[PDB]
Amino acid sequence: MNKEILAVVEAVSNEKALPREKIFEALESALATATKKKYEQEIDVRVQIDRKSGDFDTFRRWLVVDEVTQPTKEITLEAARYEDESLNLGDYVEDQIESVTFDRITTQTAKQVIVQKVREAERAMVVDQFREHEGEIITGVVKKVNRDNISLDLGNNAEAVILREDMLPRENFRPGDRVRGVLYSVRPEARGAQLFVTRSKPEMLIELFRIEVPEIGEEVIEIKAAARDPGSRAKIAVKTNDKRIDPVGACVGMRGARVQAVSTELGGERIDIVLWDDNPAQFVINAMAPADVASIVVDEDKHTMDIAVEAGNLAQAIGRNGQNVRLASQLSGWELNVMTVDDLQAKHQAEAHAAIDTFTKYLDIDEDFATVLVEEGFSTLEELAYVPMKELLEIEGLDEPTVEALRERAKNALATIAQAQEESLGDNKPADDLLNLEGVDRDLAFKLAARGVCTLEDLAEQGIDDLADIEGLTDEKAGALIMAARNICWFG
Amino acid sequence: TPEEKLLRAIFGEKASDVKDSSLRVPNGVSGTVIDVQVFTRDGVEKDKRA
Amino acid sequence: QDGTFDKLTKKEALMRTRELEKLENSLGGIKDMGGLPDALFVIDADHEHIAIKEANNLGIPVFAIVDTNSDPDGVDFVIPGNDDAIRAVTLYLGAVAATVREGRS
Amino acid sequence: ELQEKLIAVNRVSKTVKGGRIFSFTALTVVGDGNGRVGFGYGKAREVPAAIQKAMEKARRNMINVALNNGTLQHPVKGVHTGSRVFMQPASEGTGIIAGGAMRAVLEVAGVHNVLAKAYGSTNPINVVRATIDGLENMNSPEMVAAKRGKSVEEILG
RNA sequence: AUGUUUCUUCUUUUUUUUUUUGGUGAGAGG
RNA sequence: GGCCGGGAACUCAAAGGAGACUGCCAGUGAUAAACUGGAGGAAGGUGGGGAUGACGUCAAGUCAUCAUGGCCCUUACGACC
RNA sequence: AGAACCUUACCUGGUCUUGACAUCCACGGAAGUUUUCAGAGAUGAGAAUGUGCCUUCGGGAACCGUGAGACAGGUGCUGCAU
Repeated sequence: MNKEILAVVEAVSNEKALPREKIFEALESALATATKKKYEQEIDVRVQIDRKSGDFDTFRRWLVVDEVTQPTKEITLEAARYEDESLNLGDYVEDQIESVTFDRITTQTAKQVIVQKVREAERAMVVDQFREHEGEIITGVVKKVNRDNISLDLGNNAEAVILREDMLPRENFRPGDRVRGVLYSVRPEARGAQLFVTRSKPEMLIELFRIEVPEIGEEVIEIKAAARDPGSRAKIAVKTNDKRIDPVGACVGMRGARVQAVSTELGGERIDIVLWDDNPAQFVINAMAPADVASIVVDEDKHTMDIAVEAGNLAQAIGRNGQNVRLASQLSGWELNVMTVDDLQAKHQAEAHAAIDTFTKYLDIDEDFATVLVEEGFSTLEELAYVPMKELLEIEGLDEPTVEALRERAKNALATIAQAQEESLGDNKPADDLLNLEGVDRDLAFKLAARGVCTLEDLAEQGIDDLADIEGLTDEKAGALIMAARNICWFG
Repeated sequence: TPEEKLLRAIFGEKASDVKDSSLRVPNGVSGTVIDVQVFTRDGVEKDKRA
Repeated sequence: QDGTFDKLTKKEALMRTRELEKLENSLGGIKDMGGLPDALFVIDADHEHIAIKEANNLGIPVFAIVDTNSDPDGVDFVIPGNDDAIRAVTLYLGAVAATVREGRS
Repeated sequence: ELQEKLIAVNRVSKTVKGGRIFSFTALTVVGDGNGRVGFGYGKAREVPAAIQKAMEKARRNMINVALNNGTLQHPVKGVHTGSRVFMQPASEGTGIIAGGAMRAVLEVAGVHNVLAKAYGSTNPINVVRATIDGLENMNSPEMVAAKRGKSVEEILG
């Protein structure tokens, strides 16, 4: 009876590595809840368990509050202090109440609350101790297969979920199968699965390489980037600081044994391993493997790269359904345009001709002088308007007066183009039609017209997604303006 | 069980996994209690309603 | 910082703090380093000659302040300068800290 | 990858008051077959560990030779301490023969056309130091067009 | 101061589970 | 005649532990290590003692504790008094 | 960690050789039990009589004989064969 409470507290404390105090607080709350259910009226109840005897006293608790909203569970501070002057706001006033007999009903409630406390203590501390597993490749047994998810049993009453998007496209699991996956998210939700496991995301590839390649686990080789088409093909970029180690050779292993182990775990996914370079152009050449790159042109302003390949290598460089270029672009972070050497030359000739036509038209220069500007690397009116005067003065045949005149013409051309844009929509079209939409300021009307939204009809045809990049336009404000435009155009 | 050692502690006055049943009576009929008789074998303490 | 005494005798744990502290100052704050760095700065090559030997076998570019008495057989970046000063080495250390201020962004 | 090739095994001892314990000096060579050559020095208390400990230095001792068309460049002297071997040219002679316990070394560089003759004392240990050292100061015609003359094409004719 | 003779050896290939609340008497409804 | 009561103080009897670590003090010594005095204690520097015999040498002895490859007896070298 | 027999493996003499001991093959004796002897004892030469349980009740395990045996036996050697 008495000594049995101590023996239970000691057994549970030792088996679940849990503070005895946390178990008692929870038993007190469990007994209070079981007591509340025996009364027909909603009462407040405090239970106190004696930590030496295991005896327990039950009260009619009266939450000391400033303003009483529930007279059955709350008491004013003035009324509480009439009984005990030591009471403060948030304390409980008690009332001698018959403690509920510990029947198998209270016993079952106590068991449930202990189990719940262990989930928030023993299991929580187990998840904290397994900080590596929360991120590394956990192993689970398939408990249940649904249409949209797979429930994994990790042991110790821990359940994980693999979502349909988190699976490989050709995997078929059965109840009882063992599955590995990366724990990519832990959610403290009051209902549902708390542990989310992925096999499709790039982290699964990185952690499989960490386990299979000791040199990655020892931080001698670093994985800098990973791009993945799950169950089909992946690319990984590897770097090392040790010049004695080949990072690609280490990840491949003897006759490809290491990369084949990772590929086999991923259902036969093809893995390309590329050397990371700090030069973006050299890194993209490496990422394009196995296609040979003939030349690269880098557009830093658009964050794009034009990749020329031999006509025989074009199909290999693009890959099946563009898979090779897409994985290289995701691995580099650059937009990659793959073309033939002949197509790249034709593109550059068309761009040079368009720049010459633009400069001849807007700068009132001859075609010979426009050609010199393009050969010196000027392609836009903005470059000519804003570039440091020293770079324009390095061009053979430009003097300080001619550079000043060229810059003034470029600025006047940009101002005339901007004004012709403002007149095409913003002085007539977006100053009456698009402006009518309640909320459109003149600045927003010109920002809309710069995207080709010149009329109130053009705005009524937009999605929120088409306007999301306009500086100062929130999704809510975009949605309100589109709805105002639709109300006038379609319902006026 | 651990819980059952706490079931033996505080209100173990409730035996073990107790379910103390009164004369919890069955169903099928309504009514209105019109008359109550209490007969006491002599020697037994009469309660307050007797 | 929380236990380390209630698991064995008190006599043992001062040997542990002897083991802790003398491996604290000598392993430094370098426990969270990447293990094999990309460069190593040498102030003087007289008795730290084992480093410039060892830093050369893995192809790692490593620097050197030289004085009159040491040899360039092994170092890469021979920079002159006296190795016996208090503020001047920090003036050298304030100079590289200007570069390391760019060596984070 | 590393294309292993292993050769050497012979006992060495220590002769302590307990006795003489047979350590095992064992040598090998590691290389791609297309330019990267470099070996490691290994010994243990048995045979299979010594060929495994010699591997790690050979990973960090690979030295390139600018393999021109899978052969040499020009006759170079592999003189070292104990062996004075020549590296005689044979431009696609289609014969892969070199010294004893040098032949298995010059399979891992890849070549198919060269002559040799280990001048001096027939030792397997000075070979693997010299047969890289002979290969080291060897340079392809481009590098010795990159320095001499200061006209690359004129030595090329 | 003296202390035979013929006598020592050395490392890289072997290894399946697993278990087939009854009786009697009376009355009544169809 | 602790023999007959009585007693749980006490020797003895037997268990789980408490008790010692250069912990403290001063001189000296490279702020270290450390020797050894001062203190109390049942004991002072691994308190007295035992058990545990490293890698290995004598290719030290034993086939007669037992095991066990060859060898020979197997109407005997085996068996009985 | 104890040499009168024993221990005892050594010696003298007298003895059986499928044997002190083991398992199996055919069949017999049941097993058991006291005592008179040639004899140093061994061994071998004999007389009185007995017979529990299962019974697939055309007989079997626990014990010995006589005959073939495979073997059994080895304190006989090699410690530098382990």
